[PDB]
This record gives sequence, C-alpha cells and structure tokens, in this order.
Amino acid sequence: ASPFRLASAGEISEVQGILRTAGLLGPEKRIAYLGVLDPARGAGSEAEDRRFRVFIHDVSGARPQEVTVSVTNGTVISAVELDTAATGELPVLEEEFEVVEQLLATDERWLKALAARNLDVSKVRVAPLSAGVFEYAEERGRRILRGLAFVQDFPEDSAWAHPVDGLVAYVDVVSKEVTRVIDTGVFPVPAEHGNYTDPELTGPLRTTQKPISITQPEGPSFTVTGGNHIEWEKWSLDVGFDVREGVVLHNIAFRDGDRLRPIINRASIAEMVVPYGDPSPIRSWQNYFDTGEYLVGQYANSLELGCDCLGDITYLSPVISDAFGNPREIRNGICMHEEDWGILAKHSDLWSGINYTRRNRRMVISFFTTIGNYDYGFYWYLYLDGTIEFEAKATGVVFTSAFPEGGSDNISQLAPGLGAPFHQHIFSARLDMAIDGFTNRVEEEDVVRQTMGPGNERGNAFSRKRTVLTRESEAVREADARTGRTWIISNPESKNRLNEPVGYKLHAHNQPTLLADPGSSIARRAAFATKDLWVTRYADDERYPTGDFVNQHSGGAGLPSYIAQDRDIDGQDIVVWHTFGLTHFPRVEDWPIMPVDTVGFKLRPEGFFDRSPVLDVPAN
Amino acid sequence: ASPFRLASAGEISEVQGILRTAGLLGPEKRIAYLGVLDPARGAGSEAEDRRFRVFIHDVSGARPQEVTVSVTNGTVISAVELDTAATGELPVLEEEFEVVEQLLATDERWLKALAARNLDVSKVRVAPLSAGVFEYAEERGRRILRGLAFVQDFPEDSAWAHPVDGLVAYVDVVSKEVTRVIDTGVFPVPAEHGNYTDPELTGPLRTTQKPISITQPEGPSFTVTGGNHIEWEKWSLDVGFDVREGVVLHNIAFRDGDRLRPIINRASIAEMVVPYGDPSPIRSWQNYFDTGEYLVGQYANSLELGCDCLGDITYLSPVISDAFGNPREIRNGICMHEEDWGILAKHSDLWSGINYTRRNRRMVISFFTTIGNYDYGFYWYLYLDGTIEFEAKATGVVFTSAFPEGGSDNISQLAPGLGAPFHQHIFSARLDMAIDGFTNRVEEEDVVRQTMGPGNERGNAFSRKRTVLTRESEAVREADARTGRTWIISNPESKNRLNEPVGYKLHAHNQPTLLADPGSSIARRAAFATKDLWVTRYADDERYPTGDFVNQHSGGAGLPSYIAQDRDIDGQDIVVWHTFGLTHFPRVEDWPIMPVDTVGFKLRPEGFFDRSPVLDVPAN
Ligand SMILES: [Cu+2]
Ligand SMILES: [Cu+2]
Ligand code: NA
Ligand code: NA
Ligand code: NA
Ligand code: NA
Repeated sequence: ASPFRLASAGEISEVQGILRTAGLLGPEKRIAYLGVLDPARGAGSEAEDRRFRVFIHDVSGARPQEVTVSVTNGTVISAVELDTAATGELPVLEEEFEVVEQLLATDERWLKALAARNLDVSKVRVAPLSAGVFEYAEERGRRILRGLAFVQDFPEDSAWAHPVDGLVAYVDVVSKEVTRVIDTGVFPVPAEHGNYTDPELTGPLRTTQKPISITQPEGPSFTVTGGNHIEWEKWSLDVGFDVREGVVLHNIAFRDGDRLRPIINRASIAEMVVPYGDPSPIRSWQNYFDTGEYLVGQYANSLELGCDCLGDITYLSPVISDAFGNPREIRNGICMHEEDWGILAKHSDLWSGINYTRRNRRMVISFFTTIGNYDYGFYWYLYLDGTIEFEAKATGVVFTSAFPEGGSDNISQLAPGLGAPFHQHIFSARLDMAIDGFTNRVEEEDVVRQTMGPGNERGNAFSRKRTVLTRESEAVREADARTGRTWIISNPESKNRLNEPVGYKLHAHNQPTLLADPGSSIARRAAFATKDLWVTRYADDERYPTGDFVNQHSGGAGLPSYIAQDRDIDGQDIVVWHTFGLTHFPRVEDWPIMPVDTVGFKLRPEGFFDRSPVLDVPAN
Repeated sequence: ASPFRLASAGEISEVQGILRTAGLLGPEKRIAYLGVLDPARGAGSEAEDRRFRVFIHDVSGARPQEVTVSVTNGTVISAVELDTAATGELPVLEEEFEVVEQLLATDERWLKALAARNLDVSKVRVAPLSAGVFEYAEERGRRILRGLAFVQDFPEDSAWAHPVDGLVAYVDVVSKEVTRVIDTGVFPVPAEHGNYTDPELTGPLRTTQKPISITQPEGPSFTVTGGNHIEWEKWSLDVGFDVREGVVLHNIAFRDGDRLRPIINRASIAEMVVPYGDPSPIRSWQNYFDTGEYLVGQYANSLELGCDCLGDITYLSPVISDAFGNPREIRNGICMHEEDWGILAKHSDLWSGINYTRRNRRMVISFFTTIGNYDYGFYWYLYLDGTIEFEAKATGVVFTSAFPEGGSDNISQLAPGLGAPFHQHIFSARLDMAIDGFTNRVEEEDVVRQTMGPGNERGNAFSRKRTVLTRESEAVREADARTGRTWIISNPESKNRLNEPVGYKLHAHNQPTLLADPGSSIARRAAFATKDLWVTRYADDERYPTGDFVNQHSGGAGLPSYIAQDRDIDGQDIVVWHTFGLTHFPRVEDWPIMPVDTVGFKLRPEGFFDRSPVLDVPAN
C-alpha cells in the first residue's frame, strides 16, 4: 500500500493498455522512457494515485510525445507533442544500437574507407554514439547517432583492442540515411589482442587465493517489508528504481529514541557525463551522458551470488518496460547486505581503567550497469553512526584510439599503436533534503586562519566561518580544499539540546570539475559539471540538472535555468546538487580491462543528535 | 637470519648486559628509547651486525646519553653526552605520567586553587602534558611537564567530563619542583558525567544486531616466515616494529613474473602532532607530538580476537624494553589478515558476449595505540592491483575545557558548560622509495586546461604537465586539489614495454595543513606540517621530520635543516615525506566517546607494469 513501492509488472501492463485504448501506442510507437512519478508534496491525503510518465517515440517520423498516465484510475492525464528541435530529442533506444552498423554496411563511402584499410565489413563493429550539438545545421531536429568503428577478428574477440582511427560517420536513424562519412587518413589498426580470458595473455591462473567465507548464521539484521521498505539499525528508507536514474533512495530517516527523524527525502544520481579531451575531429564531439542519453537503469546487470555480491544477500528484481510496453524483470538487479566495517569507537583509559571497543557496520545498497565499454557500480552506504555515503566504482574497458606517431598531449599509450583519450566521468547527486523536516538551509563552512597578535599572542588560534546561502543566485559554489570548505544543511527551527540547529555536513572529495573551455558546447550542455555545489528551491518538475531531454539539446537547460528564478532558500524546501567526478588519464595498468577506481561523497551528522548515537551498540 | 627480523627478548637482555658491563646502566639510569637500527646501504656483505640505539636518562640530573650498541659483538660502538638545552630533551617516560599529579598535591599554590573551587585533591587527576618551548627562560635545559586538571567523581568515572579550567601548573620532573601555578579565574566544573558504559546514559543495549561470521576454512592466503616476513598475492615485505614509530614496513616488493621488483624500501609514520587552536593561556601552549615526544609504539594495545580484529587473524607480539632494559612483550600487538574488497574488475561486452567479474582483496597490517585521551589505529593495506594505502583511524575521548559564558570562536560546546578546543591531528609519512631500485625521481603532475582556438576548435581538449624536482631546495611542494595535483615517483633507468619510465603515483587527500601563524612556536617546531610534500636525498641519520629529540626543542630541526643541503634528487636514492592531517572541530556526536574518523593516502602503479597485473586472478 506504500506509494513508494516499486513498479510491478501489472502496473506496466496497465500503462500499456491505457495507452493502447487512448490511441497513443499503435504499431509505429516505441516507449523510450517509462517511470513512476513521486507523490506530490502534501500526499497526507493517502488517496492512492500511482502516476507514470512516458516518452513515446514514433518510428515513422511523426512528433514524439510526453504522456502522463494514472494507472489507478486508468486515464491519460496529459499528452503533449514535442518539438525536438526546441526541447531536445528522446533518449537512445536499445533497438537503435545495431542500426548504425547496419546502415553503414551498405553505404559506398563507408565501404570505400574500409576497402582502403583492407578491412572486411563483416568484421567491423560500429559503436552507437550520441551526437551532441555542433556545427552541422542539417542535424537540428533530426535524430542522429555517430559511429566509430572497431575490428573484431572473431566473434569472441575484444573489438576495443582494434580501433579504426581517422574515420567517423553520422547517421539519421529515423530516415535511415548516412548524412556524412569523414575520412581524415589511414592509421594502422592496432594488432595486439585484448582478450583478458585468453590463457596466452593471462598466464596460468593463480592457485594461491584461499576462500573467504562471509555468513550470517542467524540471518541479516535488516528487514524488508512491502517489497522495498528497509529497516536497519535505526535507519528507515524505501529503495526505488527508475530506468533513467537507477537506484533511488526515498524517505531516509533515523529512529532517535521515540521519534522517526527525516534526513533525506530523495537521493539519486541525476546525471552523469563522460567528456573526452582529445581534440582530433574524429573524437572531439564525444560527450556521453550515460544517464540522460542512454538511461543507466535499463542496462543494470543481473548480479551473481558469490561473485558480484558476497555474504548474506537480499535481492530486489526491479521491473521496467521494453519498447512496446511489456514488463521486463531485471532479475537480481539490486543487492542489499550489511558488512562489518572495522572499529566504531575505542578507548582504554589511564584513570578509570575501563577498556572499551565497539565495531562498526554498514548497510549496502548497490547495482551495476553496463553502457558500451563502461561498467559502473553505484553503492549507497548507511553507517551505524548516522553517516551516509555514496561511492561510484568505475571499471570496464577504456575507450580506445590509435596512438599517433610522434606521441600525443591528449592520449595515453596502452599497447603498441593503441591509445586511450583523456576523459572525465562526472556525476551529479540530487539530494532533496529534509533535515528534521522540510525547513532547511545551507551554510558554507571555511576554516579561518588567524594572525598572531593581541588575543592570539602565541599565534596558535584558528577558527571557522559559516555563510548562509539565502537565494538561488548566490548558491552556486566552488570547492576549496585548502580552506577545508564543507557545506552544512541545517534546520533553523529544530534545535538540539544545546539550543543549536540540527545539521548534516557534506564532505566532498574536491576532485577537478569540468575541464573543457567555458565556451564549448559541452560546458553549456553540462553546465552543472562546472561547479561543485548548487542549491535550488524544490519544484516538482525540476528533476535533472540537464533537463528532461538531454540528447541533442543545444544547452542551458536544467540547473542554470532553474536558479535564474532566484528563489528563497533560507529555511525552505530545498534540493542540493553535488557535482563530483573522476579525471582519467589512462595508464598501462588499465589495459586490457580496468581495475576499479572510485569517487564519491559523504554526509555526517553535525549536531543532529544530542550525543553519540551509537552508545547503545553492544560489545559483540 | 634476516637482518630485518623483530627484536627478540634475548637481544634486549643482551643490550642491558652490554650497557651494564660498560658502566652506562647503573641504578640512576633509565632507558627512554631503545630500537634496532636498519642495515646500512650496501648490506650485501651479509655479515650480520644487529645494532641498537638507546637514549639513556639520568634521574639524578646528570647529562643524558645517546648510545649505539652492537648486540652481535657485545660492544658499545659510540656513546655521546647530550646538552639538552641545545639539542632537545629526551622523550617522556611512562614513569613520569604520575609524577606531575603527585608533586602538585603537596604544593600550597595548587592546593589553594583547588580549595577555592571546593575540589578534593584526592579526586583531581592531572594530565602529564609535554611543555613545548615558549617565553619561560627558566625552562631552557630543564625537563618540564605541564599539568591540566580533571575531576574524577569516583574511581571508574571519566575524568574528561570534568575539566578544571582557568588553572595550569608547570613542573620540573627531575628536581621535583613546581615552577609555576597559574590561576586565571574560577570556571564551573562541568557536572554531567561522560560514562559511556553507564546504562543510565546508554539506555538499553540494542538487540537487533545479528552476527557476521568471517572465516577462512582453508586458512589464510599469506605465509609468515622468519617471524615477520610476509608473502601474499605476489607481495613480499617485512613487518618491523619500533617503540617510537610503531609498525614499520620494510622491503615492499612485488613478484612480476620471474622478477622480484622493489617498490618501497621503508615506510613509516615518522611523526604526528596535535596542535590546539584555543588562544586561552591555559591551553595555548598545547602541541602534542604523540610520536616524537611520547613514543606511540610503547602504548600499543593488546588486540582482542573478534573485537579489535575480526576473521582469520595472525598476530605478532613485538618486544620492547622497559625503563630498566628488561624485555616486555606486547602480546597480540599487531593484527594481520586479508579482507574481501568488493569488485576488482568487471565487464559485460555487447559484441563478444563475454561476461567477466573478478573480486578484489587486501592484506591488512594494523596496530592500535592509546596516548592519554586519544586512541589511534594505524592501518597499512596492500591490494591485488598493486595499490598501497595507509589509513589512520582517530577515536578516543576529545580533550575538553570549560565552555565559556557568551560562547567561543575556538571551542565547541559538547554538553552544558563543557567545551572541546579546536585542534588538528597531522601525520608525516616517511617513504624511503625504491621504485625498481634506488635510482628514483619525483615529478609533480598538474592538469592543464586548454583554451578554445586553433588546434582546439571545439574547446574540449585538456592535458597534463609533469615537472621534475631536481634538487632539494625546489622539492617542498603544496597540494592543489583544483588542478588535480599528484606526485609521481619513477625510475628513469627502468622502462616498461612502451619505453616509458616505470612509476607510482601518490594520491593525497588534500586536507588543510598546519593552520597556526607561520611565526608561532609550533610552526617552527613542526615545520614539516606546513607543506604537503618534501623530498630529500637519503641519509642514514635523517630519520624524523622533527629531528631526534623533539621534546622542548626550540625549532628548525629535521626537514628544514636537511633540505638546506640542496642535494641532487634527480635519479638518486630519495625519501618522500608526505604531510596529511585531520582538522577537528568537535561535534556533539563526538561526545562522550568519539566515533572513528579517518585520513590517509595511497600510491597506485603508473606504468609500473606492462598491462593489468591482475589478469591471472581466478573467477572465485
Ligand atoms: Cu575512464
Ligand atoms: Cu581530534
Ligand atoms: Na534548442
Ligand atoms: Na527538500
Ligand atoms: Na636549542
Ligand atoms: Na630511497
């Protein structure tokens, strides 16, 4: 009966039937996005109304539609025709992944470029790459994908080892036409294979690893009710899943004695972009919004027990829609388990003689997705002491190129003749805050150094300063690692026992933000990525930092347009948007399959509790 | 037979006998430090010579001595009398911990200050605090401790809850005299107790935590030979222990095929300081060099199975000397175990159809020490993929004060009337590098942003720049998080298969460094803490960033004097010194016992290997 329950197969089937009965889902239509809408503010009526939002693509070239359906009442609430030249194209369809290669295989320009390189067309894979917005006027309002080619020597061969540099093609996937084929010159196709399961490359497998057995003989300490409601060590939350964002956390709260205290209303990774820093015209257009353009939830992996998730695992199997509105289950797509996390608190006292040790643990909610060459793990952690942490784990195969004769300032060499262009992976966490309720504010906290002098005669004093962000126009902030800058989200109307406002402190990793020139296309389309922290006033329709339709959108949508409203955020219903990313200069050790690298952020209580919240943890 | 073996009880007994026979260890002498010296460069003679370095204190006021003994040959190698007004006092003795309180209890000034506050002297604990060097000319050349008072309501009471503010005393612990008693005014003694095992404060203990069982049914994957030589998943190293530094790692190397490749010759935490930022004259002198003044190894805890270390644990029990030269074993003082560490590498390929997942794990070497109110865990981690990481875990009880009427800019309030002064915990890691041998150099790597224009027409390009540090005078470096600054240690004479020098990249956390005014006493005594990275040319006697005798040393010793030699470090035997720290603004949640907070650094391979070094890891 919870409004935050996962979508069920029956709900998706009903959406299909409603759209069919309304005349919106004929044979030429494809569902590009389908997801459940969150309850509006003030759902204290408890009148169940499950609403779904659908993006409908038309393969015959008619305008696509955005539709909102009530599955409870069996009605279409609104349907609007989209002008994609204005507001953006729809996300990439899975069925379009193979279209780029198929169309190019019969194009005489493509075939002539392959013949010059003595490449058999049957062996050439073409990646279906989002196009962005650049100088090609004919692409405005057309659904375009670009293609880069990789050779597969045999069906199980890793094509990433064999990039075909100097060659790129653009395709209109609706009219089924190749618009441009660009050949800037012949580069040798790197010949070494990258087959990480080939014994010739791995050598004999290690025999030295002894098993690590992790079991819970009495079962786990958390409970799951209503399909997706979790209770664990005073935490309470709902685990949602959306085909665009992936795992979404709702209603994160902490049971402090008798009171269930809210902390975060909704937490998600609302966008992620991979900009490339190679100025070659073959690749200088590459910026993949893995979330906004491709939808990371739909490519979530089925996670295997003992391999992907180790220990006493509870799985969720979310249901999504296929392109025709049929339900599709992602079996074992979400892993949930608790983990030991070392020492929580420890002291041996020289005067009382008491020796005290307690252990920590964390609840893990995770999924893993695969977008072409990239594989990303998304991990949310809840700790006994009130800390919330997010971690992204980046792995997969690096996107490759040729390595030019005489080297490169923008590409790493991985193997003879094989390069990997510099790039970033930049995430946006959208944190709809609810610190003890919805009346919240954000303060920026810097360390303050003090000069030796009167009142500081020994030159040892240091302090801190807090600046309240009062309006959206002043709430676009940069990191400053040297001054220890953090941000505090507090509730000015809820005080702890010392009469101080309760709060949580956001600790960033202070990694570089978007490196591209501020006048570039990507700086305008991924404006969120140029600053570490944004604060907006909550609004139902302000969901993504890049806007609703990211694919081939010209720029400025999302956060820069939201904050122009200059709304009051001092003790209001607010949303924190945190940018954080990895800057990847590929190393030889990343090849032929990359070991995990990580980035994230965490939030820690800051006078939220009246004392340590883990005094009642028993001594193991 | 290894020269890097742990000291044994018999070796310490022999040092005692050698010193006794030489006339250096009569009844008035105390051993303040005793440790084994590392083999000199060029120990390829394999002529065993175990040498020990001893600091000898004299309780009758005679000059202390530094002595070097050969335990193999039964001889004194050198003995020098120390002028402590010039070169510094010896470290604090454990037997001096109780002397400050005992001396003050019969001083009429102290007793009058306690009587004004209606405090029973039998209930007043006095902390034995290092003195530093300030304006008191009478302290030059005298062995001084300072005392701050805390009330214990009963023997098992936590005295930290009841600081006696406004009062400080200075004591000469050799002549047994109170030099000064300073009373700046009466502050209420905070009355709330801080007894974290009292059921009245904890409430009922949780019954919701189910056990997590971690076992290795075939035993661990590492082997221990010769007492302290570890081999694990291609890593090879020796685990040392020193009473000042604690756990020391020697001869860290990696078996790459047929070749044992060195990476780090010696790794240690060579100093750690806790400067306080409260300008009150009661506390403005407080800077505790927990390593250099107190010796963190001698207060290492005995670690309890299932509580401090969980899983299949192998213990080392290091032996140290007491003040009379008798061996004392720290039972179960070092924990060693391997841990699962999530996903190592993962990819599901859209064209080959291959799905691949491998798990990571890490080897953990850890100890925990207690210095008064503080408890610190020191963790070294080795990962399958070649990563080396250090982590400090800070816990214990915060050092307290009164919280003044009308608040404070330099103190946090924790409970009614109870404050916690701002402070930092700053560590120095000394990394004697040996990347593929001893010919190493350090490069500083910054991200380079590029302007949109010719050759970068779309404004997307970004690059990197590396600057070689060629001499010691240019090798004092600051962090720059915004430009992604890292440091690479490479071997210019050892190239990977792409003809690039092999290297390792140091990733810092980029936390603030020392905040005190640069003209302060602590900035001169802890000069290492003002900069993130130092590189020196190796020298046998340059062991600590603060010098050999830190206690009451006037300043400038250690790193600033070493780098003045301006030695060649471009392809030489070099040592990297990395400063990293926590800046602690105490929160209510830190009281009455603090949950762990962490800081550290890591080193990752950077073209050290010819490809990923974990291709031979089996599929679980
Ligand atoms: Cu990458
Ligand atoms: Cu602290
Ligand atoms: Na537009
Ligand atoms: Na909010
Ligand atoms: Na001096
Ligand atoms: Na060295």
